Amino acid sequence: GSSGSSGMDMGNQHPSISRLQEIQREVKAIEPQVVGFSGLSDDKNYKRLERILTKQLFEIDSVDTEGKGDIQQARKRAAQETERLLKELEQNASGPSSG
Repeated sequence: GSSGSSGMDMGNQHPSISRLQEIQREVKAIEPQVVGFSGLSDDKNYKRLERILTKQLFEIDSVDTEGKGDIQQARKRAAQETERLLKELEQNASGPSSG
């Protein structure tokens, strides 16, 4: 529903957190690039967009958790987020999702 209750104090930036943070800002920085997209399903620029997500996503799965909710959550939270946009594209493109 709303995950907002956790602390954070330690001298060390997990290699998984930074990643998600480096992959999240991407899908987010491109979130609008898709929502504000305008191209048929696979026109020329549709690839890039998708590629991004596809790339970012592939990175999400690459992000190890090691059984760390803090991470697991984000990751999984990014695994769905990324795909989400991806889906949008298909729609934002011009054609319907499925019908």
